[PDB]
Amino acid sequence: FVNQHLCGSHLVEALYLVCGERGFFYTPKT
Amino acid sequence: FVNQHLCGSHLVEALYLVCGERGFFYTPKT
Amino acid sequence: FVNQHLCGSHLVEALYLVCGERGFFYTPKT
Amino acid sequence: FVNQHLCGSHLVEALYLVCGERGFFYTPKT
Amino acid sequence: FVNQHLCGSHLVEALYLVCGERGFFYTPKT
Amino acid sequence: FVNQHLCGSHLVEALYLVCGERGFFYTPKT
Amino acid sequence: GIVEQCCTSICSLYQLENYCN
Amino acid sequence: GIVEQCCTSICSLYQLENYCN
Amino acid sequence: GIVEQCCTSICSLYQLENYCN
Amino acid sequence: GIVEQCCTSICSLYQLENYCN
Amino acid sequence: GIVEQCCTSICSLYQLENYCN
Amino acid sequence: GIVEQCCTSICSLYQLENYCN
Ligand SMILES: [Cl-]
Ligand SMILES: [Cl-]
Ligand SMILES: [Zn+2]
Ligand SMILES: [Zn+2]
Repeated sequence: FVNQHLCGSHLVEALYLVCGERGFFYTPKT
Repeated sequence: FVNQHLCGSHLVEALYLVCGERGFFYTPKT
Repeated sequence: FVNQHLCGSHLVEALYLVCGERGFFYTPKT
Repeated sequence: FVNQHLCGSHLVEALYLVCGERGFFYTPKT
Repeated sequence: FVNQHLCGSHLVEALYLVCGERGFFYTPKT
Repeated sequence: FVNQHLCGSHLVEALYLVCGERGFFYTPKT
Repeated sequence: GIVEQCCTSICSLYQLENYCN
Repeated sequence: GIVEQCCTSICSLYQLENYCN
Repeated sequence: GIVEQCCTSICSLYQLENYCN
Repeated sequence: GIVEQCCTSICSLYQLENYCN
Repeated sequence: GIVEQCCTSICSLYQLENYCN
Repeated sequence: GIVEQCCTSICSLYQLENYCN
């Protein structure tokens, strides 16, 4: 696989991709 | 706003738009 | 909800989200 | 170009790409 | 990573994320 | 149609749009 | 209309072009 | 849950808002 | 226009509704 | 092929990786 | 390449077809 | 956070998994 800049909606779409059924949290404030 | 029919990654996009800087958690069943 | 920068295709995807069945116009020239 | 099968937000994306700076109107039935 | 259910443009997005700078080829049947 | 800047995932989504069943290659290294 | 046509059947980019401003 | 509801039926942006941090 | 309102400067989902039909 | 497999069944990111240049 | 053609500098949908198989 | 990790600086798909539940 690769390392890339994933931002905004693309970041959460990548999280969706990677995590899928596990689910995920997107917490930009940290 | 209108009701939404959102599957897969479209739900994540919608959560992203709705939550902005707050972020969100995505938690499918199973 | 939040305020964010929505640009390009993301802008129209947000319009789709918000307006849905109502439809919308995307008129970047104004 | 090829014919398209476009539902939901994919149609909006396609309209966005097709129309560019002209923008477009999205007008579903009902 | 989780298994994926990817149709249409979602497969292309997934290929894009997976392949990064390598790029990829998209070759549907027929 | 128009000329626009198509980048990243948007570029490959546009390729998908234009090429569809033909398929395409996305080869950013050239 | 186009929104339905593109979903329940198929549509061309040329038909889509009609919807540009 | 919301992920299923939004897919197999419909959901509002207001219901979605519940899932923000 | 919308691009100035949303893209160039932040807008809300309510302000987005300004562009619904 | 992969395009169909990923749609009509499931596919892994590892199978997708095969399609990178 | 495509990135130079489209991303860095504007391209048309026709120029995009250059990258179809 | 994730934005720093991925958006501001490059991250891998493995590092993305850090944010799965
Ligand atoms: Cl972007
Ligand atoms: Cl879909
Ligand atoms: Zn984008
Ligand atoms: Zn979709």
